[PDB]
Amino acid sequence: MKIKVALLDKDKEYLDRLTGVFNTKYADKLEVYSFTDEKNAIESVKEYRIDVLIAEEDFNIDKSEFKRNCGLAYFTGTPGIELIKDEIAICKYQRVDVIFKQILGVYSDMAANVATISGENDKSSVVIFTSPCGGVGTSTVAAACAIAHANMGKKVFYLNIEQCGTTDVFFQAEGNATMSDVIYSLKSRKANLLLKLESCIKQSQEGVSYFSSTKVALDILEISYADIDTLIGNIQGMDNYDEIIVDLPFSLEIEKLKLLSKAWRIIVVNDGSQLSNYKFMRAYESVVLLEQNDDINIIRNMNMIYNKFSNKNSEMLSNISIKTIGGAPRYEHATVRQIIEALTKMEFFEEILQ
Amino acid sequence: MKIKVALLDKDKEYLDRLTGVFNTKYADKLEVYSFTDEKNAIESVKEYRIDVLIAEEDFNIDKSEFKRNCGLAYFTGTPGIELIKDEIAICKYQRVDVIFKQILGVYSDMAANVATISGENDKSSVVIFTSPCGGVGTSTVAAACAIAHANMGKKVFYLNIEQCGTTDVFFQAEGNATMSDVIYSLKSRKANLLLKLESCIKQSQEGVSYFSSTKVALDILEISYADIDTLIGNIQGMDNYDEIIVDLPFSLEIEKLKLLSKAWRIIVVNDGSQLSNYKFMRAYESVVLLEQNDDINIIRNMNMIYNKFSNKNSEMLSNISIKTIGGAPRYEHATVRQIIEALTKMEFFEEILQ
Ligand SMILES: Nc1ncnc2c1ncn2[C@@H]1O[C@H](COP(=O)(O)OP(=O)(O)OP(=O)(O)O)[C@@H](O)[C@H]1O
Ligand SMILES: Nc1ncnc2c1ncn2[C@@H]1O[C@H](COP(=O)(O)OP(=O)(O)OP(=O)(O)O)[C@@H](O)[C@H]1O
Ligand SMILES: [Cl-]
Ligand SMILES: [Cl-]
Ligand SMILES: [Mg+2]
Ligand SMILES: [Mg+2]
Repeated sequence: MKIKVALLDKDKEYLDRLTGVFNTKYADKLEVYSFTDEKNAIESVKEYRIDVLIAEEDFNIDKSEFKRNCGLAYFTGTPGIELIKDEIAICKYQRVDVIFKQILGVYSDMAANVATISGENDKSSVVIFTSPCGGVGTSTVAAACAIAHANMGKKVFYLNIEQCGTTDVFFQAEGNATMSDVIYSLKSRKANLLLKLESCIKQSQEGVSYFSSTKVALDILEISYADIDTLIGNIQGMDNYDEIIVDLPFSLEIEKLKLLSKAWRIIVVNDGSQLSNYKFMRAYESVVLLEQNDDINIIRNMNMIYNKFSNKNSEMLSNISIKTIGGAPRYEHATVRQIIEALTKMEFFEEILQ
Repeated sequence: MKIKVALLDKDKEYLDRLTGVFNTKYADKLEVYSFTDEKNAIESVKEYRIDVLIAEEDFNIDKSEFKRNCGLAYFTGTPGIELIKDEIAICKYQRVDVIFKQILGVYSDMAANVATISGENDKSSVVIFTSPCGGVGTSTVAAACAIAHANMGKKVFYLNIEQCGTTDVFFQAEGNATMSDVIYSLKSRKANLLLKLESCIKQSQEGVSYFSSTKVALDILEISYADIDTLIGNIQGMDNYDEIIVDLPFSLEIEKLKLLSKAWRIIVVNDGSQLSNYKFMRAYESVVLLEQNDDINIIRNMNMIYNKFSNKNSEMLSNISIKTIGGAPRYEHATVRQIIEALTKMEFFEEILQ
């Protein structure tokens, strides 16, 4: 899929010069149409399905008239100017290769702004850990899984969307960028989104990629459901990760469940206690009822891990339609560090990959 | 504070008959004004600060013109009719005592519709259990506290507002009314609110009053913040309970924190683990920032209970402005029943009362 580019200028010599170079030297990557009339350019966007329009800076382009996902940039003769009328400024007289790369940027930005979670086989798997059973170790098991899969050679991204999430207890890395910066970038309708997001990525000692915790916990209240969807879509859009592991607080809100339903697999953690088992089946019963909604399908994508399971005091749930893939005991007098180390040796984490 | 009542009818004989009886035999409880003109009656509501207007059924009263919290009912000659134009129907020719009691009902309904949590000394104390530390035993400790206080002779109401709340594990009672009925009554702009709410009340074997869990967990998603405030206000409005114990899921949402700030005391539960301690201080830091809002004051009303505290593995937080009132250990191989029994003997539950 080549990028279709429209060029709008009164300098025909310039238009011919670019379209001539682009439709020969870059004909494998681009397909370029040129215009001297604004009305012809705008209606051609819709008709030819153009992905990037670049207009000369004196034009005032209303991008609502495109009637299509299509990026906008302005050509200029003025150096040192990053934006013109809120869009990327492209210097006419730099090297064509540099113009080309700016066009790719404008295309990328436009794609990144409407990214959404994908189930295509060439995108990262999205695995969401969640549980209605408090303190059963869901976050620890998710972190352990990320490490376990990193240990096997997977390129793993770890995303923690809890208000009081403990990302920084589990993973450490140099750098001052946090999830707060990620959120800011997603909310500012601003350019270079995907590069900004990539600059916030840290990498743990064991090779797990992640964003460190927001500077203060209340920051995460700023992220919407649309935003999480766009963020995960954008992480898949980076074409680097095998797997995205998301630690998501469980609840029965319809929008939470629609997000959950976009997971390739849902892993639920449970300790098999009386209150845990009861809580889970309370969740299960209402999920089933809510699966009457077209956009909600959850139970068929869930697998269960028992964690902190007492031989003497816990009991697995029977007669439910959720496969148990594994169990871990309750480690006595253990630190977080120790528990995670013990967990990463659990063979059942491989089952999440297949 | 006597109820001020306005009567609107074209039958002056009838108006005189009632106002004569009411302003003599019921002059201690009521203060009654009568009208034959609609405009005089309506403007008198605002001016005299009338609490209940009763108009003859042929009148069409627009209660938005009252410009005041004031109940509306209709006088009728027709038996077997509960409502007229959406309001309580009052039979003219039943006993005056029965008319009186209907007026009290209309007044009560009107008060119940705008009930809100009170901090007055003659209303039930509102004690909210909440915690950002998952699975530390917050709900168990709240139930244990309710039982402990019942055991001392307190009239205790227990309210559980978790989606997957475990009320029915902790308390059992005969009856088919659940919290679902409570929610329905609060949402239907309908009469006898306080009597409807009272009909849903069950009483545990140990004397704790409560509403059993919603029929399905998703029902509780229907209750708003305004609704919880009105419900608790209405439970205080019943003038029966010393204390209302509320199990409320913690979060940093402003509306959650405004509700929390109406508590007379907030009890936070923590196990002193590394992840628990970390989560709490993440919450604390953002609460402090959010206390810049006028309607949020939380930290100064909090006390901490350590539950499941390991001598070997837990540590209390130092250098914080939250008083620890007590601690409980982690009971080994214990059922819910056993844990609660052991907890109700904790002397520190008395400190919640003083
Ligand atoms: N297998 C295990 N053995 C012993 N302790 C464990 C085990 N797994 C987790 N824990 C401990 O259980 C506690 C809860 O862990 P974690 O914070 O991951 O649970 P959660 O279910 O994610 O909690 P929340 O409900 O707050 O999300 C921590 O103290 C953690 O160290
Ligand atoms: N003092 C105790 N000793 C041993 N186990 C306990 C103790 N208190 C609570 N528990 C157990 O801890 C688990 C969590 O209890 P509970 O459901 O009350 O926690 P919670 O903090 O309310 O959970 P959630 O985070 O889901 O609200 C249950 O298995 C309960 O039996
Ligand atoms: Cl055991
Ligand atoms: Cl110990
Ligand atoms: Mg967690
Ligand atoms: Mg709880």
